[PDB]
Amino acid sequence: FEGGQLPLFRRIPKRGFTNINRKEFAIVNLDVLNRFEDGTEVTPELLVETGIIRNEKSGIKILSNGNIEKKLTVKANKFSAAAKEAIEAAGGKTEVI
Amino acid sequence: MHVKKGDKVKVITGKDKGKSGKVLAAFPKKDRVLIEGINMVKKHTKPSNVNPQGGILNVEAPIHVSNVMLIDPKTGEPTRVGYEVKGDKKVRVAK
RNA sequence: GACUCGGUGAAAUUAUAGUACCUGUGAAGAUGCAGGUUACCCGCGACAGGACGGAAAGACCCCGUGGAGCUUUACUGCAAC
RNA sequence: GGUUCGUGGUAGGAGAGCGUUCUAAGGGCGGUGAAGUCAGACCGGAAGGACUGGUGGAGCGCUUAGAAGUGAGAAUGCCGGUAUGAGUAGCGAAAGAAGGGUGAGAAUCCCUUCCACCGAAUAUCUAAGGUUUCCUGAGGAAGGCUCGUCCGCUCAGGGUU
RNA sequence: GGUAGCGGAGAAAUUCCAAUCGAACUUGGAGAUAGCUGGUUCUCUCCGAAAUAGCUUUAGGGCUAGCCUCGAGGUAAAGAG
RNA sequence: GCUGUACGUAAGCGUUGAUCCAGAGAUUUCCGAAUGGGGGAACCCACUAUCUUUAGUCGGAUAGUAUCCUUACGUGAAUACAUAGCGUGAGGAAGGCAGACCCAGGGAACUGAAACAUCUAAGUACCUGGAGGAAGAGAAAGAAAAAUCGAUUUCCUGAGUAGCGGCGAGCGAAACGGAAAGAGCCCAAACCAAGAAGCUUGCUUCUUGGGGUUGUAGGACACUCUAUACGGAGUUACAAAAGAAAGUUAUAAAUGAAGCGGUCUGGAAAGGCCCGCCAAAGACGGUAACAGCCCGGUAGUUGAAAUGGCUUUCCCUCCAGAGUGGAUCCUGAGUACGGCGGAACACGUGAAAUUCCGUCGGAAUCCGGGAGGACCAUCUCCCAAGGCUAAAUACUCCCUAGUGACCGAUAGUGAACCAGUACCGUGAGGGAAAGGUGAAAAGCACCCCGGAAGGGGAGUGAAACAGUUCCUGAAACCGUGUGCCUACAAGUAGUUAGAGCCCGUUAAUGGGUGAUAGCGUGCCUUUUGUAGAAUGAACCGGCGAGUUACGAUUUGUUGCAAGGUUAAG
Ligand SMILES: [K+]
Ligand SMILES: [K+]
Ligand SMILES: [K+]
Ligand SMILES: [K+]
Ligand SMILES: [K+]
Ligand SMILES: [K+]
Ligand SMILES: [K+]
Ligand SMILES: [Mg+2]
Ligand SMILES: [Mg+2]
Ligand SMILES: [Mg+2]
Ligand SMILES: [Mg+2]
Ligand SMILES: [Mg+2]
Ligand SMILES: [Mg+2]
Ligand SMILES: [Mg+2]
Ligand SMILES: [Mg+2]
Ligand SMILES: [Mg+2]
Ligand SMILES: [Mg+2]
Ligand SMILES: [Mg+2]
Ligand SMILES: [Mg+2]
Ligand SMILES: [Mg+2]
Ligand SMILES: [Mg+2]
Ligand SMILES: [Mg+2]
Ligand SMILES: [Mg+2]
Ligand SMILES: [Mg+2]
Ligand SMILES: [Mg+2]
Ligand SMILES: [Mg+2]
Ligand SMILES: [Mg+2]
Ligand SMILES: [Mg+2]
Ligand SMILES: [Mg+2]
Ligand SMILES: [Mg+2]
Ligand SMILES: [Mg+2]
Ligand SMILES: [Mg+2]
Ligand SMILES: [Mg+2]
Ligand SMILES: [Mg+2]
Ligand SMILES: [Mg+2]
Repeated sequence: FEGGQLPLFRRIPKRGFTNINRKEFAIVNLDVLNRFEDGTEVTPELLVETGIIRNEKSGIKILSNGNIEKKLTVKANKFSAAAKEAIEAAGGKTEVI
Repeated sequence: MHVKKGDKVKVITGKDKGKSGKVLAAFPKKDRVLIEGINMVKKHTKPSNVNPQGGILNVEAPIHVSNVMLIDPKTGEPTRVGYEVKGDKKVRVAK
């Protein structure tokens, strides 16, 4: 309240809409994936069992924030281009679930 | 009441401690006993239809039952009491 | 009635009070401050200038995005026709 | 423990504490006298805390923590008590007097006599209403605007065919 | 005996409806709401304002800023004379 | 031992077993729904039957007699059969509360939006009706989505999200998920049988029995196999009403260890000191003061004639269920939907799905029908218009046992006391105040003043400065007495200097008083500013104002740390 002066929110406009089929994905980085011995297989179930993840919100997504040092096969719902590149460059491989 | 009219009695506590006497009355509505020679007390009595002479009278007053202990009429010494059944008649027992 | 005697015995009020006057100052109208002037202590009956006296959170005035009652071609409605 | 600069303060911010009620634990005093209360010329920088003595006559402190119905001088505050005015206003329309008597006590009660008041009423009946206030015998705490030996007051017995 | 409150009665005055009537009394919603007044209880120590701008169906209210306090920061020490 | 609180005197009963306690019975005036009729509450007046008294009237007992609903039966009109109506009998209800919880009908405003009307407050308060111990809801015409789940309810979350909204103030879910608790069933209809009513006249159309109840559709109807009590189920739904027995529990009770230990204080010992003891018992309370060992009792162990409940057993009662076909037939009609008008769903007509009410219209009915937030198609899920259903949930006038960092008599219930009283009011209705002798009445014999009250002694008691508002007994307030000052003086009343006089202390550069001298316009509030001729307070005492729940944010602390933490349960 501002004394009958028009409030800030009433002097500016509404914006947008909430989508109903919105998909938000659990965000995994590369730094975590150094925890595993090379040549093994990473999965959603494994990442939950290890407590890295609790909520598979609408899926998993692996982002290239950081670095890996280790060869790995990874499988998830969506990857970023850069993280795919880094995984391959370490000799890893990628599957899309 | 563990003490009854007609009993012989020892006094545990009080100013009249160590003394003994008979039980002349009992009041279980108040847990008091009226005992001879114990708690004698001076009543300032105006004359009336009885005690028409009036005066200061020494008479016994009641004292509490817990201040009192029973005596076995055979030993003559004071005894805490239990209860047993003789035949089909409950009784009082010394111990 | 009031006044004195005898009996009985309230009230409104009340910050504490050993409660003068003039002139002045001061929230601009002082029993209470200043400076001067008067004034031994305690009461009784009478008067009412002041205590901006008592009573009644001014009824005048203004304010409140307070209220009630009334009016109408104010607005929106309702019954009834 | 030192040096330098400071140390008026409303609204208001910040901090450190005093004290009350209760709880837990530890450790205590207290019928050879607790809390409380009364008086004191003691203590601490403050809120406040001890000591002594009297009264009281059975419970209460201290320590460290914790929790709060937490500390009043004002609200034309609320309830209770007591003042002030103040021995004041008032004692509620009216004619009483004296003698005898009762009685601890009499303007006030009872009796007598004179006097005075109402008299289309201040009389006699009776509804409504009130509900024992009627009668008798005792009584005088309170009530009665004084008084009281009296009462429509208090007690106890009766009384309405 | 009848008429009862969004009502009734009025030879009509806002008159009367149990000492209340421009809309009874009581109980409840109800601790109505009150930008209004009043009040708000112990101590010390440090610091210490404002009564301005702007906007406001706003003017004795409020909001933001200016002014106070407390804490933490950061340095190419920026403040003051 | 007893004849209550409740003293008293009188008179009496009790071990040939009282008073008392528990269970079941009996009796239970009059009023009140109040019911034989009336009625101004607790009053009045009756009738019909049988009996009784009187010489007979008069009078007395006992039983029945309300209204409505349903049901039979009998009478019975206009009107002719008949129905209405009337009467009788068998059942049933009526009314009250616990100011609580829930279901429906009806339904505000104050307030908030810093006006206000949509909106909010709020489907709240209130009225009314129905109830029941819970109610309501409920066994998918569901929730959902590349995967399915399997009745309802309640809780945690989702989430203050999605969204609604003068898109303002504000209103605000649901599902998934996780838990408590768990349970599933019955009709209708086709179809068979009987009966009656129409003769719908060889067809219906109503009352009962069987049959059957559902979605990959199920059933009737055809067959096979079983089945007639083999076995199973049950009064908590699935049908309903009874009975016994056993055990357990509740409503009375019983038994129950150990110090009269010594000594000190003391009015009194339960306390101090020194010795012991018991403990499945050191709960509580009482007792002349603080008791495990004094009393009642507690732990423990026992027990109930009678009645009530629960759990089991028996009796009793009652019980066709699988399969394959699928000619045909059935599957909730004036509903389901739609229009109009309103409402409930978080959803304010908004694009407005879903549910409900009123009124208009008005389907298909299995190659059918609904929903998936307008709507269309496809897909998926599901069968409405009929009914029942425990448990988990909500509340507490009550009973039993118990608890409190709850009150402790201006508190705590309004009410610790004869309080919903006194009192106020015509009434509805409002509504107080008021606790404490003592361990024990031992409650002051007797004397004196006095008419009494009240005192002073005496005496009781530890104590009467504990004496019938009686533990303690503050302050305002009223007084008695006295050490110092005061009748030439004004002064917010004190302070500072200070003589003289008087005392002697928590002993310290002390106390009380103050001639006289200097200075000095209360407190609070609100104000630019108040001694203020502005406000408030008579005084004294008590009570009397930032708190709690949930959430946001920040600071500090602690723990773990790219981890941390669990909620319900
Ligand atoms: K005057
Ligand atoms: K003392
Ligand atoms: K009235
Ligand atoms: K039900
Ligand atoms: K005890
Ligand atoms: K709609
Ligand atoms: K569905
Ligand atoms: Mg504006
Ligand atoms: Mg005069
Ligand atoms: Mg005014
Ligand atoms: Mg300062
Ligand atoms: Mg308080
Ligand atoms: Mg005068
Ligand atoms: Mg006079
Ligand atoms: Mg005349
Ligand atoms: Mg008389
Ligand atoms: Mg008198
Ligand atoms: Mg006029
Ligand atoms: Mg309200
Ligand atoms: Mg109010
Ligand atoms: Mg300063
Ligand atoms: Mg408003
Ligand atoms: Mg004592
Ligand atoms: Mg539809
Ligand atoms: Mg519509
Ligand atoms: Mg709505
Ligand atoms: Mg319709
Ligand atoms: Mg859709
Ligand atoms: Mg008291
Ligand atoms: Mg009270
Ligand atoms: Mg006293
Ligand atoms: Mg002189
Ligand atoms: Mg003045
Ligand atoms: Mg005043
Ligand atoms: Mg006061």
